[PDB]
Amino acid sequence: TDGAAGLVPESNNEVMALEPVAGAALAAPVTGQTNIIDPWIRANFVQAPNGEFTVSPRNAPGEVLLNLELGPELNPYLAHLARMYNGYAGGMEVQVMLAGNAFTAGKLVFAAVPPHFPVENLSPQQITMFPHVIIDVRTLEPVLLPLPDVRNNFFHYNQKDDPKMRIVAMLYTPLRSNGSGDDVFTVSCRVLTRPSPDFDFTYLVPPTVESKTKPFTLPILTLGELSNSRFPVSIDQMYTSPNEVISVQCQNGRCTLDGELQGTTQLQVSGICAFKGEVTAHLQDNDHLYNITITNLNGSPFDPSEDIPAPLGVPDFQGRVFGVITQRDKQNAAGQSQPANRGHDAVVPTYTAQYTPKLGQVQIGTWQTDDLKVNQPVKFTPVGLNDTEHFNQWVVPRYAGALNLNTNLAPSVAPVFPGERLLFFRSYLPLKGGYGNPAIDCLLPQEWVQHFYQEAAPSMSEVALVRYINPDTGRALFEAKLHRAGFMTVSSNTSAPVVVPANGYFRFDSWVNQFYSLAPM
Amino acid sequence: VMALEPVAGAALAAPVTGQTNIIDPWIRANFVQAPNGEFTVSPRNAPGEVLLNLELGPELNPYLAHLARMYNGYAGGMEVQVMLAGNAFTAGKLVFAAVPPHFPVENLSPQQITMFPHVIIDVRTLEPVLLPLPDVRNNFFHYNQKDDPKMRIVAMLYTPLRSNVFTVSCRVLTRPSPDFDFTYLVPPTVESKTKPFTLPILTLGELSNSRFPVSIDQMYTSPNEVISVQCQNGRCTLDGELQGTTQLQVSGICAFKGEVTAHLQDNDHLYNITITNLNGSPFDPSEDIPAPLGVPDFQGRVFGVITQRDKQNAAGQSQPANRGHDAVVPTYTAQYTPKLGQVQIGTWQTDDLKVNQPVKFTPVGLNDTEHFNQWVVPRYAGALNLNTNLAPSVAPVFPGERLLFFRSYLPLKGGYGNPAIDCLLPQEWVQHFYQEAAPSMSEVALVRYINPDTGRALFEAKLHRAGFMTVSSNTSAPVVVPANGYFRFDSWVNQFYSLAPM
Amino acid sequence: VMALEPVAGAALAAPVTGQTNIIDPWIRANFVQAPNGEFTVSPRNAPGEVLLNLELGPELNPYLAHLARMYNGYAGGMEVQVMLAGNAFTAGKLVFAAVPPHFPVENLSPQQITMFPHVIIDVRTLEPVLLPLPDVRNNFFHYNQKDDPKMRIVAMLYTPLRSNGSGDDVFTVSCRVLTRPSPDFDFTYLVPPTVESKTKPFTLPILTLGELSNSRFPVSIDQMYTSPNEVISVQCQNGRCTLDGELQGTTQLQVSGICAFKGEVTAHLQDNDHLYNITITNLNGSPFDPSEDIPAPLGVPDFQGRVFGVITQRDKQNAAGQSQPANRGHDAVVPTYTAQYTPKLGQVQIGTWQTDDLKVNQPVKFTPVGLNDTEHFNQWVVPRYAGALNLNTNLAPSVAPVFPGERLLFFRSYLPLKGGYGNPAIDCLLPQEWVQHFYQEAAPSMSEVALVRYINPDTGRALFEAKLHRAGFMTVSSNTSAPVVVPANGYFRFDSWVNQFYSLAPM
Amino acid sequence: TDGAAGLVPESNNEVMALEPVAGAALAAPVTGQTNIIDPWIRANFVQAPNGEFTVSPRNAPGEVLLNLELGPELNPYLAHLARMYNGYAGGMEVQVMLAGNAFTAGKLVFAAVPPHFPVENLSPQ
Ligand SMILES: [Zn+2]
Ligand SMILES: [Zn+2]
Ligand SMILES: [Zn+2]
Repeated sequence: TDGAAGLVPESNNEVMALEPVAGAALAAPVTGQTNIIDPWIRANFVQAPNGEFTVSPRNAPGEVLLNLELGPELNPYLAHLARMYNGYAGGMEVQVMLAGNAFTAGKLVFAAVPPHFPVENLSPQQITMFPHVIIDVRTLEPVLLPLPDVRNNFFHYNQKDDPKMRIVAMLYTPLRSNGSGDDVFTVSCRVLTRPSPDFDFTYLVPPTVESKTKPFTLPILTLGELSNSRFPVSIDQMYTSPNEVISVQCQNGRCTLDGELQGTTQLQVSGICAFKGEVTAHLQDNDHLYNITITNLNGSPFDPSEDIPAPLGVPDFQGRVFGVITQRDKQNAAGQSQPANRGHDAVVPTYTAQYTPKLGQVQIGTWQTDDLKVNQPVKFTPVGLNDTEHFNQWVVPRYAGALNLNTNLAPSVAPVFPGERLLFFRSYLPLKGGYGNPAIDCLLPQEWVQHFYQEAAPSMSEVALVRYINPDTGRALFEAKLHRAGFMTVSSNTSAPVVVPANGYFRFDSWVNQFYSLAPM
Repeated sequence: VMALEPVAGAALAAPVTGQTNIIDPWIRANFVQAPNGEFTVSPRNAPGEVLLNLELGPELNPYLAHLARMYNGYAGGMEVQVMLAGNAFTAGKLVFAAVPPHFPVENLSPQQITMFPHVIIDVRTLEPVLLPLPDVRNNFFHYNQKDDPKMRIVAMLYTPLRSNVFTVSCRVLTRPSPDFDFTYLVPPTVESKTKPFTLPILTLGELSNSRFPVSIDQMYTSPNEVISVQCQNGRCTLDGELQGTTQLQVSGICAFKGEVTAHLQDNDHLYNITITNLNGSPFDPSEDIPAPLGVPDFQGRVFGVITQRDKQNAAGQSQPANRGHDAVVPTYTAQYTPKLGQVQIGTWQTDDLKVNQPVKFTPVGLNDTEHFNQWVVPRYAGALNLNTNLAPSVAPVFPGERLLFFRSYLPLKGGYGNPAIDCLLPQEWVQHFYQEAAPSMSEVALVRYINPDTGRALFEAKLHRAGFMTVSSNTSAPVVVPANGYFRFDSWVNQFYSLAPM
Repeated sequence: VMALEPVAGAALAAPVTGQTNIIDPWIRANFVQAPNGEFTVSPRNAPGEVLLNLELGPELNPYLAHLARMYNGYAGGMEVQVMLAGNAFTAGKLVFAAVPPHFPVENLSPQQITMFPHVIIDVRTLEPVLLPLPDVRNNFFHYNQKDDPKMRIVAMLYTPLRSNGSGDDVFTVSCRVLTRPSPDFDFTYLVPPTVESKTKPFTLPILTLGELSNSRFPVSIDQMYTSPNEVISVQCQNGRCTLDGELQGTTQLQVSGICAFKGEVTAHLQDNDHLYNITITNLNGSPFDPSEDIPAPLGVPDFQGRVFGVITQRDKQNAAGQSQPANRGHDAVVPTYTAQYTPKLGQVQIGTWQTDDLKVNQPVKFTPVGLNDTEHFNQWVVPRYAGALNLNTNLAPSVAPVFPGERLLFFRSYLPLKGGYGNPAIDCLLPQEWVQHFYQEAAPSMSEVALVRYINPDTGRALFEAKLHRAGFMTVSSNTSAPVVVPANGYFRFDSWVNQFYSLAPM
Repeated sequence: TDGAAGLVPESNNEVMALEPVAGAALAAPVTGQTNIIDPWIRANFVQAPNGEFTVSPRNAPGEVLLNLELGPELNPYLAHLARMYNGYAGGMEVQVMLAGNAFTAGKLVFAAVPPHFPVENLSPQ
């Protein structure tokens, strides 16, 4: 009050033109129990899981900075309480703290959008056709907004087929500043929620049984415990994307945060860059080549009319993968009816016309060792690459050879905010011979893929804001954006190994959108 | 029929707390089954053994166990009811008593348990009986982190129970007394000591072996001459403690890395190697470990590939050179001493290795089945040294039970055979137990293998606190299952629970 | 304000205690600065950084910490006052939360600290704010002996600092925390003063660098020397004693007992040099039980090398001179890297250059001087105390600086030789006088790290600061390895107990 | 008042917790004359001979910036008057003007130390 010298506006005197809407007392004669809530949660403002957003000079006017659907997932206490109830009815109370510096100048607009109205293409003047309020970014005392639960039935259920009343923020001015120094004056804003007096839960169910109420969590695993999801080795370091790479497409190690596997991704660590089949041919060139009818990795025949580009776990890059193939006979030739065994080196070229794993054929090679039976089962175990000839890790091989197209591919991913590049997890691979130091970068570790598949929690936004925490210092090193497609982006200008301690971990902070300005590394 | 004084709740602790919260009144309506409310009574039991031991807490109710992850303390009592399931031919009686906080219950006679507040019931009954469990204490309230003793319910057989094989199934259902309340709101799901125990929902085609880096293909019951095992990779309690040479990464099992420091000559060129840790740290043999985490823990001849990348880039002018060849690590011989810090290898008639250059091992399988006995832990310091800091040996104690394994088949290089590596837990279970690290409310858990389409449980086993599973079977055979089955945590039991025959 | 209900104090404990004591009313008014109550907020910080982590108790107020050594117990809360130093052309916010006793505060999110009783204050606030720190417990009062956890109060950066700088230095908000007792704080029961342990405060002796001495060899201290780049984790066996006064390894109390042994002679051989195998007892005269939990008898050397010294012999029976026994004393060398130096088994072998004058079966006494030569001189290798056929058991743990950018701080002392070329030195962690003072005082450690400062006596200002750990070693925040150039008549002064997250000023 | 735009604190509202101490009227029955002082010197603030000190960014926190012993040499008029008297009894009144710029930020602490207490090694707490 007295600390600010009269340089900023102290309070906002403007209301939304909304009517008092009924809550859960309307739903009383048709529901079952009408449970209650602890009175400390009712009367204290707590930061929402959609809490953080920033206004920056990189933002253009007319961008949607905030889009809050009504629910019990707007409060971190109600989000834990709502996992043992069946439904709800009622509104919330939202508080926005946006007290910026005294040298900046900008304005924001908040509006109330009805249930079945589309929000995807609002102009800056269409948002003034709703009950709205205009707030500048220098106000000291925080503003209060309603969220009144307009509906046409008695209460809601935990199903996803009823649209609800939203609040929508938009940038309304360019956020200029007339400070004398060239210093960062980017405004940091917070959103704090508490339930209305007319809010209640409905009906006690078993806890943590229903979907639609599971929360998103990250596992606490350090960088030394992570594993690569494109090759069966361990993760060495993190490494930013070069200026030539702007979008990637790599069918292994891909999973959305909702828990959907895409491309040829699977869950087993041992099944990456590996296959299993039956030798059907013999080719006598300078080197020895064989044809293998591959199956799935569990022991079932591979149907080519499945909705996948390849059998799950095949190599997804151009190169020459080096490994060891082994044989075990289906019959019993000798030794108390024990089968005999052979195991030799191999090489799988994936850029040629003989690597068509969607059709069913994978052709390998062994150098000058033609000791391999026909019509016996085989298994491939990858070690690395034999040479860096024709090694490009960002080109997808043709899974049906030439004269065909790849189908059901996972989509490409790229950053969109200005000044941001991709953040990879880099492991260095062994070679058989030659000069090189190759590397394979993955989007996600394999443990995160398994965790996202087991939890199957929904996503309340498109981007999640994480931070890299050093546990021996207790101070955050950098922050990043975890996208719903399953990739991370950072705000940097170089391409270099990120030098961090290897016993640090990522911590989930908040849900943001695609206009959040990251802090520069 | 009991008679005790009325005992206060958390309203006594009002002037020394912060918030004075309340609770949902609809939780006091239904009786909900306890998370450790399963026990059986059989005519193989005798009066004198304690069949049930329930300590008072918020974990006796699945709604209070969910609410207790956002609060800090509690005080108050709970109400208990018990159901039995027996026909008219059973003939016995069973007694339930209320035992104070600091009383020793070790070898109580059945005629001494009647000197408490008690009830006695016939087994041929059809109605559930009620047990009041108050909260006697000499402090103001309880914390969720410190653990002082509390008031119990102790069950025991009272008459032999001659039944004219037939196992009576009993269940416990609890609900909170009206004087129960919590203390102080905290961030939810961040304290320990209130996290419930769960298993991952993963099918058998998604789990990998924890002793050799390959996949699991079938379950197996232990043979008759194998009565106790002691392995080092894959040892983990249900609390999250990693014992032995156990780590979390799948890609590092039976693997190591270091420097080539010496050279010997024989039929096959040899190459002595000084090893380090897998993360890249110098190994100190003054730690309390058997050996470097992840080294092989059985006696055999491990066949793999050794790769070498140089440390200077002189050849080629921008990048360093690369050498990769096969290897054998014999773990039964005299020069396999990873505790001391040296592991010797062998390549057949191939000499292209360079000394003082960093290397790496990648296991593929074995090559020869001679000296392959997978239940001997090798001498990690050679001779003239006892193995220190080993993981304890595990063995069933109930009559008729044997070990359930997770079998996986290994690739050989040459010769004849079909070897098999058996493990206790999969690697994903070890990972889950390390991340969640929920406490153990008892010593033995109870799981069931479930067909997920119909919901029917196919068989059941006993998952112990030490990290192993035992079934009740008479033969040694593969377990035949549907393709999408998994395990599910059911209850916490004691050592007197009789399993259904497999 | 923080949503907290009133909590009872020492008036709750009235019908279960016997004396009804009061204190001075002037202490209940003055605001005294907390011992670790200061922090600065910088533009480099990120949201979610913990800044205070204070805790309730009589150790906040140095008047109550002096009165607490007369009484038997206490109960009650305090009043906290937070001041800031900013101006009107700034932006940023802080949060102050109230954490219960048994709740672990370990890397909390900035969202998760809003789920406590909290206030959110801007960095522009002109007036100092007042927070309550109540005494939540599940008993009637606390005892001065039995320690139990108490309610903490935690500060955290909520929103980063936005300001424009002045020049080559950026703006910085500095904060101070002051406390005073609540009107319901009180003590319980008058006892004799300074009798009970657990109330004794930790101090350091006022001895300068010229008056102290080495703890791994009986030589005086020469200088201070930061650890090299290839030295990251040491493990010695002499000079090891925790701040609570527990002697670890083979550490004893006497200065003259370092690298010294005593016992009888049993054997004689002469392959080249004279050998004289020697059985050993303790340094007081008791037979050494080899099954003791100690790694070796207390005061044997703890490094590889060839310790050159003088061995004397005084025989039991009186041969001549009217019942006065005879004497002899020569030079010898004990090598510690060979397979003959087994003090855990009970045998130490010496070596004498061509002097066959040492009678067997008469007791001896070794007095070390220096080294034989710099051959096999590795001062950071623990010798095999049982030779071969056994490994070293029950040692002291290894110590290492875990903070990014910190090195160990040693006490360097040079050493004489018998012959040859070199300038060797023995580095120790703590002096012997610090070990003796910590053993005699036995004051408890309130935290895991203590903060000390080197003091120049004529100006009274600090030259550098270091972190004294509970295990008995010091670390400084320096990036080189060089002798520390300070005046020789300086000493250290104990400042406060800090956390494991205190960043030292760069040296 | 109005020239500073509300950018700086205008006044300090804090006292030291000291009691009223007697002066030279206590010493009357044992002394000789009890002389007096010109009333213009009594009611006007004059700069002390220890008058000037600065706070700078070169200063470390915890430095003693000011140490005033009681005497008649704290006033330039009393220091000239005191050269013809034998003794004194009583206190003084000190005024510190420290009105700095509106962009700076710092704090000072002033304390009252008894007669026979050592001041050479005070910590900030
Ligand atoms: Zn061929
Ligand atoms: Zn050779
Ligand atoms: Zn001799």
